[PDB]
Amino acid sequence: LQSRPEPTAPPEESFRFGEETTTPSQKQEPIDKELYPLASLRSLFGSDPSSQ
Repeated sequence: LQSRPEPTAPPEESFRFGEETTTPSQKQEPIDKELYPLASLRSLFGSDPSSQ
């Protein structure tokens, strides 16, 4: 896709930063509440009528 790159060179070291935000909880999966509407956030993303 013809997008725009903000960072330069494999910048996946910042992604090893949010994993330290007490995301994973002991037992069970509590990452389907606060990281689900997200996934959903890539769903509703397909409803933006280009009307400028």
